[PDB]
Order: sequence, then C-alpha cells, then structure tokens
Amino acid sequence: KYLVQNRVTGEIYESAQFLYILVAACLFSNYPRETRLQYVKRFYDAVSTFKISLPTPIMSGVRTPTRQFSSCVLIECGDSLDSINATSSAIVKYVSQRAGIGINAGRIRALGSPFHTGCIPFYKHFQTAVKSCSQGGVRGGAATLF
Amino acid sequence: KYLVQNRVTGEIYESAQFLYILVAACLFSNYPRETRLQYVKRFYDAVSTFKISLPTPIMSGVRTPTRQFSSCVLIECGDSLDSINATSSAIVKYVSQRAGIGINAGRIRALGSPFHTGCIPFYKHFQTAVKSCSQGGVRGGAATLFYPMWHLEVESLLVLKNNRGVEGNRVRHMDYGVQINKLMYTRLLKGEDITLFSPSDVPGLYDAFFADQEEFERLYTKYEKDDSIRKQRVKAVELFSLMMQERASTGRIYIQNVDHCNTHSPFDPAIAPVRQSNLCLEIALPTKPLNDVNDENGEIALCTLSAFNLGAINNLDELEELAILAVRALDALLDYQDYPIPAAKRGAMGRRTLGIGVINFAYYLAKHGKRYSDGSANNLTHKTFEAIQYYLLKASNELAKEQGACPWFNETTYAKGILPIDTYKKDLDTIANEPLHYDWEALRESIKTHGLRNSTLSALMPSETSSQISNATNGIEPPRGYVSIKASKDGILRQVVPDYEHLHDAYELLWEMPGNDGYLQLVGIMQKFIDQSISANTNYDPSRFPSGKVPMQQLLKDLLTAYKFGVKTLYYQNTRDG
Amino acid sequence: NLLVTKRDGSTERINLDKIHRVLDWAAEGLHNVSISQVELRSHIQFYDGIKTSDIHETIIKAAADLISRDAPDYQYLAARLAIFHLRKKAYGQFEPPALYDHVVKMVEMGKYDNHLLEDYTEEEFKQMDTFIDHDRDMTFSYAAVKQLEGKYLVQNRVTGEIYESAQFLYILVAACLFSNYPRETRLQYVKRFYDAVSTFKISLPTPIMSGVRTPTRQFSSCVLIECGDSLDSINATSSAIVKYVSQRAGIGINAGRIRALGSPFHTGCIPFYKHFQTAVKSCSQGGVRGGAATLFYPMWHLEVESLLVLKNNRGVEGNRVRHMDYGVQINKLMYTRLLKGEDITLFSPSDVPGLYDAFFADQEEFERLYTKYEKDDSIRKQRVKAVELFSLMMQERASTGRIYIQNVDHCNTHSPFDPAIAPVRQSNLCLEIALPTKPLNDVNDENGEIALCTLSAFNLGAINNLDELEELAILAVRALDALLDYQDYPIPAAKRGAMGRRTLGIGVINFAYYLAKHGKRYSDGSANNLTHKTFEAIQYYLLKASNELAKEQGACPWFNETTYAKGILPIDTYKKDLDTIANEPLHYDWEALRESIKTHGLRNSTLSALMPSETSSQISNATNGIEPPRGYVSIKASKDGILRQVVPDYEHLHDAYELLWEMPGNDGYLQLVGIMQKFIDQSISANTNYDPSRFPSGKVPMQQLLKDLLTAYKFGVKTLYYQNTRDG
Amino acid sequence: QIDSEVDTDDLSNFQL
Amino acid sequence: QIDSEVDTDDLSNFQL
Repeated sequence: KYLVQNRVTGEIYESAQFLYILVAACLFSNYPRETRLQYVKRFYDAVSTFKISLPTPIMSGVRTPTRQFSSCVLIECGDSLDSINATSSAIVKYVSQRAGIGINAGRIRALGSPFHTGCIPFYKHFQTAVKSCSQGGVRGGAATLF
Repeated sequence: KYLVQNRVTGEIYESAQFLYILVAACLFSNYPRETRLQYVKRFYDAVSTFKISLPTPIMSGVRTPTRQFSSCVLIECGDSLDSINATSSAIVKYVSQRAGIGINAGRIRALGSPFHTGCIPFYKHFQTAVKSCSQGGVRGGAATLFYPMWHLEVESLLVLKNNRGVEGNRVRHMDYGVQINKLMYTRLLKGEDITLFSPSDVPGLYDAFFADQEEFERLYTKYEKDDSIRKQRVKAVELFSLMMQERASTGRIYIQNVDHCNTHSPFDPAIAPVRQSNLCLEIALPTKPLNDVNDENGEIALCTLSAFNLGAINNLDELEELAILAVRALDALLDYQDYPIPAAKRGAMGRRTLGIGVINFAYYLAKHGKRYSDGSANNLTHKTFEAIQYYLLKASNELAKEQGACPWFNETTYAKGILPIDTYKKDLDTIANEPLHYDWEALRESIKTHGLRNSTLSALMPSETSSQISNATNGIEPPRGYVSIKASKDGILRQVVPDYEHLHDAYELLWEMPGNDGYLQLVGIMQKFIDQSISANTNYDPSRFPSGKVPMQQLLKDLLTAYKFGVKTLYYQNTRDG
Repeated sequence: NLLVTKRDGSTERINLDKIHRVLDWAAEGLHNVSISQVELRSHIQFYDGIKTSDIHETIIKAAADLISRDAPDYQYLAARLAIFHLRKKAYGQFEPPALYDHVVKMVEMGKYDNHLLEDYTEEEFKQMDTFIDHDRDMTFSYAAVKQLEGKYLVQNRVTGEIYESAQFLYILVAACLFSNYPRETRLQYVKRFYDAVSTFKISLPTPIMSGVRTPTRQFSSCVLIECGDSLDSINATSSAIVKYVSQRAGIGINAGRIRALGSPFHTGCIPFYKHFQTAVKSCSQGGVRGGAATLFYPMWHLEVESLLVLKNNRGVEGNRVRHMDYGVQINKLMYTRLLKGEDITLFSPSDVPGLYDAFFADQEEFERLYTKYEKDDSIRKQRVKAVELFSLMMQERASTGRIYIQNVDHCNTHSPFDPAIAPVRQSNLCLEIALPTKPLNDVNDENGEIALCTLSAFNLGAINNLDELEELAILAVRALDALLDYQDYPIPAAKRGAMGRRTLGIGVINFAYYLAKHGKRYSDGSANNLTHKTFEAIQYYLLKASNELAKEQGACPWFNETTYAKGILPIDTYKKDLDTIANEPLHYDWEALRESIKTHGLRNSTLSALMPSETSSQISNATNGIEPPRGYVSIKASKDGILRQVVPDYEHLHDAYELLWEMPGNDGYLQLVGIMQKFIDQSISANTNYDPSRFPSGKVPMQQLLKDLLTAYKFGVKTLYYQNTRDG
Repeated sequence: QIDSEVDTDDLSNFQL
Repeated sequence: QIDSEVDTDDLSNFQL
C-alpha cells in the first residue's frame, strides 16, 4: 500500500527512499530556495529513520497526480431534510475518496414529534451513504455516529 | 381517509357533499365570473354522482391549507456521484410528502468499471432514501427502479428481492422494471446470446435503446464484434427464464417494452424520449438527470391522475362533458400545487402531463354481456377507448385555444400532426374490426394548429380506494370474487360487486379466465389510444397446470403475446394461492 | 387478416370454416359438446403467423380441457381431433395409404421388420387392407390416443415424427403373430384377431403393442428367478437380472434359501439383497427410474425381523434395501400360531433339512419337520411371539404399502402344477404370476429354470355375453403361444421354462364397469354368483382353446408335470369355504373337458392370471383390471396438459358404480377374489384398502388388518398385493 | 398411523 | 413453484 505500482499488471515502479525523499520534496516545494532543500533533507531523515510516521494516503499519494489526502472527516447534521440530504451527499463524496466519517446526528428529532418517523430511518440512510462505495456489503466505508 | 377531521380527538368536521363542492370550488376558483359557478356546479355533479374519481391527495387535501398533491414522481439518475446525490435528495423530499417514485438507475456503470463498486450499493442508498420517512423501514414510501436487460450487472439485479441470499446482494424493498426491446426478444426466439454491456463502455447505445431501434441494432452488433469492449455473453433463454422466475416468485419484477413506449408515444423520442415508468407502470414521461437537487436543467416527471367511472355513464358521448371537467380541473391543480424540487416544476409546467384512466371496467363489460377471456369485448373496448381518448384530446385542444398550449408542446408527436391512431401496433388490426366513430382528421388539424394544453392525457392506473367509494370494480381488472373483504378496527368490511343480483353470471371472476390471452388483447386495444401505459397484470392458477406448476413456456408465451399486441408495460404477476 | 404458416413454410391465410368443419366432423354423435365453446377458447390463442401444427394442438387441448363428468363426450371430441392431427403428421392427409405401400415404405425405412414382406405377398396385404376399418380410430378416448401417441405407435424419439396409425398397428401385430399359420386358415385368423383387438375385446401388453411388427424380439416383461444358497447361484441370479432389466423386464426374485447371518453366508442375506437391488436398477436413469423387483422369503427365516423392515425409511443404511418390494411367504401353520397366541420358531434354511421344500410342497411333512426341529436343541433357532411377528409384518405393509403376502400352501394345493415335481415357490413383481423355477449355478446353466409369462386380458365391458369368450380365448391363446416361438431369450434357463411349459397369463380389465352394468357391487356379496359364472366361462374357454391347440400342434413338452395331466381340474382343488359364499352351478361340461385334457393335453401349462392394468385399460377406456375406480374422473400429468378420463358410461351408471372408498370394508372384494381364484391358474394382484376416517381416532386397528389377512386365507386367496391407505 | 391393539381371544375363534 | 422446461423450437415460430 505504499510503493507506486501498477495494481493491474503487478509492476512496482519505485523503492522506499524515493518515496521518502519525494514526499519531503512535494511537501516543502513552495518553500524559499534559501531554506527549501534544508527542510527536504531533515524531513527525509526524520521519516526514513522512522522518527516521524505519516498516514497511508500521504505515503501512497504525495508525489503522484492525486490530491486526495483527507482520511478523517467530521460532519454535523441539522434537524431538517435539507441538512440530512446535504450530510448524506457529503458522506458519499468523501467515502469515494476513502475517508472515515464521524457523524453527529443527535439533533434529529425523535419519533412522533410535530420526522414524524424518527431517527432510525435516517440513520439507515447515512449507513448506505457510508457503504455507497464499498465492494458489496461491508468491505470499505466506515463511520461512527454520535 | 377523505373527510377533514382531527386525528388526535377523533372529531369529524365535514360531510361528503361539502368535500365535493369545495374541491370543485378550489380547483375552478381562478375562472372568470361568467363561467366559474357553472363549472363548479357541473364538476360537483360529476364527482358526487361518481362519474369522475379523484386521487386521495386531492380528495383529502383540496380545500385545506396544504399544497402537497403530487403523488407520482419519475426521476432519472445520471452516471455521477453528483447525480446519485441529487436523485437521493429529491427522493427524500418527495417521499416525505407521500409520493410514489419511479427511479431510472440504468445509466449507473457496472461493477469493475475504470463506480468501481457497482450499482447495488447505490440501489441500497436509493432504497433508504425511499424509506427515509417510513415508520419502521417499510411502512410508507414506495419505489420501482428501472434498468435495461442488457446491463452488465443484470443477473445480479434480477435477484435483488429474492428472500434467499446474502445481505450485500439484496435490495428487497423496492420493485424493479426490466427494460426490453425487439432485439432482446429476437435473441430469445432464435435461441441465441444476449451480450451484456456497462452503459459507460458503449457510446450512444443507451440512448438508441429508447429512441432508435435501427441505431440500437447497428451499435449493439458493432460493439458485440469489438474485442476491446468489456462484455459478458449469456444465453437469451437463460436470461429471460431468470427474469420470469423472479417475476413469478415475487410478483414484483416488471417489464417495460421501451421500443413500444417510444414508437407509439405522444413524445418525439429524438427530443423527449420515454426512458422509464413510475411505481405502478402506467406512467410514461420524459425525464432528465439532475446534477444537484436544485438543478434547473434537470427534469423530474410528474403526473396528476383521475378516472372515468365506466359504470356510471349511460353512453360514451357523456365523456365529452366529463373530459372537459376532468382535464380543466386537473390542469388547474398544476398551477395550484407546490413543487419542492425545481426540476419537477420544470416537467409539470413545461408539459402539463395528465393521466386520466378508468374504473369499473369489469362491471361495464358485464352489463354489456361481454367477457375478458374470449375476445367478445374486443370491439366494445376499441369503441370505448376511442371515445375516451378522442374526448380527452378534444377537451385539452379546446383548453389550449382558451388558455394556450403547453410551453413544450413542440416536443410532442401531436405537434407534428401525428396521432395514436397512426402509430399503434399494427397486429391489433387482426383482433378488432371496429371502425373509428369520431372525426380524428379534423382533430388532427385542430391539434396541429391550436395545440394541446397537456402533453399527455390518458394512463390506466390501478385503483382501490377510489373504486371503493363508487362501489366500482378496480380499474380495468376483473374482480377476484363477488365479495371483497378488508380488516378494520370497526369490524369485517365487506363490499359486493355492483349489481350482483342481476349480473352474477355476466361477471367473469379473475380465476374463471382460462388464460391471459383475452385480457392481453383488451390491454393492447386500449393501448392503441392511451397516451402513456397501462398497469397490466398477468395471472396464473397453478391448479390449471399439470403437477400444479406453471410452465416457463407459458410465462414466456404470454410475455411475447403482450409484446406482439403492443403492450408497453407489465405490472403485477398474480399467482393464485392454493 | 391472420396469416397461417404451413408445414412447408409458406404463409397462407386462416380458414375458420375449414377449422369449424373439422370440429363439426369430430362432434358427430356426441352429446353435451359445444363447438363454439371450443372455438372461443382456442381462437383467442391464435396469433398472426401461427403455424398449422400449433393451431391443431391448440384446439385439441381446448376440447381436452373441457372433459368433465357432466360432459364426458369431450373425451371423444378431443381424441378425434388428435387422431386427425396424427393422420396428417404421419401420412400428409387424413386417408391412410394402402397397407402394402405403407409396409414397403416402413421396411425401407427400417421401422418395420422385413419378415413381413417375406411372409406375405402384395395380394395378401391387399386382402388384409380390406379387413381394416380406419374409422375405428374414432372410437378411442383422449387418454387412449395420448397413450398410443406416447407408447404404442411407431415413431422417431429424436425428431418427434410419427409413422403409423392405430389400425396399422393392430393389423400388423395380428399379421406377425399368425404369420407361420397355413394358408387355409392364416388370413382368417389375422382378420378375427384384428377385429378382436381393434374393437377392444382383447388387450395386449405394451411390449407387444409397441414392438410386434418392428425389428425387435424383446417382448419378455415378466421374469421369475430363484436363487440358490451359493455364491455361484447368487452371481448367476444377479447376472440374469441385469440382462433382463436391460430389456425392461419386471423381476420376481426368490432369495429365501440364502442362509442366515452367522451360519458356519457368515454375513447374511441383506448384503446379497443389496446386490440384487443394484442388479435390478443397473439399467435405470438415476438409481430408481426403470427396473423393478419383488423379493420373496419365508416368514420363518431366521433373519425375518430384519428383512421385514428393509424399506422402513427410518433406519441405518446397512440394514435398509428400500428400492425393491417384498413378498412374505406364509402357510396354515404360521397362521395357526397366530390364532392360538403361540410362538413361531425361526430357522436358517441351511440348518433344517427338507423344511424349505416341504413348506411349499407338503404341509403334513412341513409340520412334522417343523415341530421336530423346534424340539431339537442342537438346531440354531430364535423364538418370537406369532402376534408380534405378524404385527411387525402388517405394520410395515401398512406404512409402505409394498410388503406383500404369498400363501404358499394355497399356491400348491390349488395349482396347475404337481408340487412334488414342479412346486410354486415364489411369485412375480405384481403378485399374480405363480410358476415353477429352478436355481442356476451359472448364467448359462442349462439345468436352471427361470419362469416367464406372456400376458393379455379380456375386456369384460366389450363382450355382450360370456359365450363370446369361446372365440376370444382361441384368438388370445393362439396369438400368445405364437409369440413364445417368436420372442428372443437372453438366458438359456428362461427359454427352458417358456419352451417346456409355454405358460400364459390372461386376465381381465373393466370388471368394475362390468359389475355396474349388471347392477352389482363389490362390498355386499351381490356380485358373488355373477363372478363365479363369469370366471367359470373365462377358465373353461381358455382351457378349451389350449386343449384344441394341443390337438393341433401338440401339448407342451412338460405337460406331464401338471395336475391337468393327471385329470385334476381347478374345480376339484379350490378352497372349500367358497361353497358357503356362492351357490352358482357350473354351466359348462367340465367332465368332458377333463377327459379331453388328460388325453390330448394342453399347449400351455397355465392360462389365467389376474394382473393390474393402467395403460391397457386407458386405451379401451376401461376400469383397471378387477379394481373399483377411486373416482369417476382419472387425472394424469402431461407435457400436453392435464389428461382426464371419465369412467365408461358415467352418464347412465354413476349410481351403479361403487367407488373404491365407498366400500365399508374389504370383505366383499376379498370374497370376489376368492371366487375368481377358484378358477384362475395362477394368482390375482389383490389389493387391501383402508380409510383412516372410517376408524375411531383416525387410526386403522391391527385387529382389522389381521382379520382381513385371515379372511383372505380362509377364502383361498393366494397372494396380497398393494395395501392402499386413503390420504386424508 | 395404526393402532397396535391386538385381541388374541377375538382371533382364537377364527377357523382357517 | 415453476416448471423450467423451455421449448425453444416452439418459440422460434412466433413473430413479434
């Protein structure tokens, strides 16, 4: 899950130190030339000697054409259909990019309120939004609801 | 269901004649003073004497502060997350208002496409949208989802309500409509293969499937030969058998003959193709995918319904006045009701689509001494539905002279001087000889010149509540028995078919039919005239077959009979229990 | 418009008048049939471009679907339409070709045997064609035509092509069987046999009706094999079974001699029974479909308690042999132990010298040896209560319906065979055949004897009086005797039986209809004297036919082994208790026949046996064998639709009929079987019947089961076939 | 099912 | 239940 490779053909394209130096080079690329390569060396040393650990999306992706690096998203749902739909849509977008979700759905009014039908049917909807981009049943897409 | 009341205290506030008079008063309220109360009186008379039946949302809500009257919505999903999200959002908004949904999800790309995870997880998400405002995951909110028979995932899609499977491959609380055309059926007859494709892999194929049968066959065979296109081949006999097995076991796997829906249609399929149906398979209207809930370029189809009571009219020329009343009342409702989604307002205001059907057809045949199963009702049915469609078109044509044709009238076949009498399935000529009794040539020119207020006028829906109120037989269906029974807190509720005393022998009960042939010919004859489709049932009594099992041979034969007579859709399959 | 696709491929236009005329033709003479109703129901299924064969099949089915007890004549409307369709399918037209032109074509095609063109000249075929009445095809019911179409008529299985019609079948069966007859009598016999079968007076078994006229010589459907107590005999028996079941034969296996588990063969009967079962089913689709057997053993066998439960569906696999039926052999002594509430002692036949032989041949010698061995402490034995053993048997009989009884004493005291020379020691699959056998020590053992029997039946509903049986017995006996020299014999020992004894088994069908039209019933004793009169006539005329055949062609080589050879008749040896239940005098000169038989002999050692029927009775629209019908309408599943058949002359006789479950008990039927058995040479496939709803708490008492068993014995009933229990 | 009740004294009367 | 028997030669005649 780290090294740049062809998942279809099985080919591996790089080795570990190229990953480390290039993650360093990309993250500090916008630094002034006066300090840039200094930060690149020191960050490279930090990660390649195991002093700093970075998440898998950064490790697999930083240096590639992707800009999808968010893996941790928190969404609060309001007590309206518009917000439920916005929340659901946001989940679908983020889970397709491999993100784990924290959902606050505690605002949703209880069953029998003057939404008559309650929290659970909407909770079911958030679950299908979470699982919308998963193999076929469970494999992929994760959320905790509060 | 109908009378204005307090749910909590149990208090009832009105009686039936106040309901009828005020519905009439509300719907005709914007009419000029010279004609206003004349329309109110005549509409009141029509509904209070059961000649016209109105849907529950109208009957319960028109006169009250509510503006939620849309019960029939058709949404088409595009192959993008943005469209999947818009579709889901639109479903949630509409099911909270008690609407039935037709969802077209056929465009969503198959599992493994370079969306990687496939249709089923998205179908599950549509199902939860559908049931998002339901008591306990089921009670309230309903949908039918549509896909083409040639979809790469079809074999998995066919078995979605099979109660014996793994949970991640089952979506059991929606119904399904399988879309078929001549080419698919030909592969069945010839005992050949059907090639399955993901719509994302086959440029123009999906569009041609609905709009252009020649272009479909050109592209289909072209892509079949192309080795670079991902595909799966299955036997046509096997695919059809799987479909019909699931149709038989659930009763809720439906058929849409998409070619019929577009060659015989009020719509020009080059501009506004009919690419799906609704929950009950009688509605057939153009749609356009949304890229956002509030997408102004999307089109969600809506239809307002009503029905003529064929048992309450003394003769067919009475339909002239009734069509005027029904068309005008519903057209007024279109400007009256609320629209939670911009794209649905676009459909309703652009096309002003109506779906007026019938109830009491079985009683109607009985009192004319005709039956379903023997071909004896063929000519009477032809005469009856000519009169219905003629007078509906005449009413809408006159409304267009008065108030203007619908903004998108130019997208209709009607606008081109084309009538249902030009485009019907020609095989119907062999099963009825009844001549046209009305001046369709004059109407043709009058429509082309003055237009229609409404792009569609007719559709044959099921009924239950409406027919109960008129003590009518349900829609076009033969009754199962002479006495209907419903459970109630107040006791056992019984209803006897109208005029049992004099007509018990004239009636043909559902299971007294030796087969589906006669009923299917009647549906085909109706379809010659009907703008949209018909909620046509197939029926099978195991006890009529050797060893008590319905042969696949007969299931396929009836399917093919339906196609040959131009039947556009097939709704429930009923199997007699016992 | 409605276009119709012809047989060639061209699209003609629909002729409603032509269809209506064919229906009008088929309706001739029928009552309560509506042609417009048939038209309405079928014409709604017509579509533009429907092919001609499909129109035919649609209106046939339409008529067939309207068959009911209220309108039985739809049976004949549908059949005639089906016959019409079968003519076109075979000949391209309604009118069949000339017989000679038909036979030449069929021999060319290899569908008929070329011996037909050798044995008869063109001029003889012309003459035979004048005997034929093709309009007799119009006398078949719908169920009959379906049977003919599926089982009888020469056809191609692969292409579905049918090559003949029913009258060509009947005429050519007649022609083949009488082909070796001299020119002075030949075509006279052919004509009279043809007339007899085509007017349903004589019924022939399926192998004859389907195969006689074709290149096949496999016509043996009934084989009886006796196994000896050796591996060599067990292997010979198994080998003989495999050969015969590959030709579609039903098997009766006697395995009673095989020594019990633990004998100084150590492993017992059951593993060998399993091996017989696999021999039986060796040529069957999936371990069941095809090949059938009934296995016989004595009630006193040491392993009997294990043997009784072999088809009990709740047990261990190494003690169950479920796909054969079983026949338990009993004699007076066993029954006496039951009545007295005493023990029955079980022995292995290997331990008890002469006991097994005496069991069948000599009841006095059996009791002398039995009690002698019971006392002898050195003989291995097990004692059980008679009440317990009988109850176990009857429990298994009741639960399976397929544990059968053979009263072996009755089979030998009242028998065409001298039991000192040729004892009857088993029966066949269906319990009506009773013939001598001898174990083989090898498949090709020339000293062995496998019993074979050729069957047919008189249609009691098709004869106007009993003296008609004179001519019919002549035709039936001679036709079947000719078949014996015609058919192939895969096993030498079976040829030995057939050529030595020339055994025949001619029974009846339509007995229930026969009783109904004479205003009699099964259950009340009202049919006792009529039954006595009827079966006297059958046996008398069968014996007279075979006696005359013996004058002409010689008696059977082993005639001297018969009781007949000694001037002994069934009228001398019947169970005397029958004298108390019928008073009908003999109407025929049996004393003259006695002397004539003793002097000139019989061509055939046995002539009569009462078998079950289904196919044969369907073709004649007859009630099945001697059985009362379960209902007025019979139903069979078919690819072509639900197949219905209404009992003959329901319209006039519905009240005269006594349906199976309308009988208050088995007594009346059992007396009728006993009266039949007075005359019948072999046995009768006698059923017992029990309706749980007639008994307290809905359960059949063992008391009644035993009572009926004892009633059967007392009236001389030789065997008991199926026990039927009404479901519900 | 079947009732296993057997009266041997009732049978002892019968003559074969 | 349903009988899965399909005669394709019977269907091959039909015209749509």
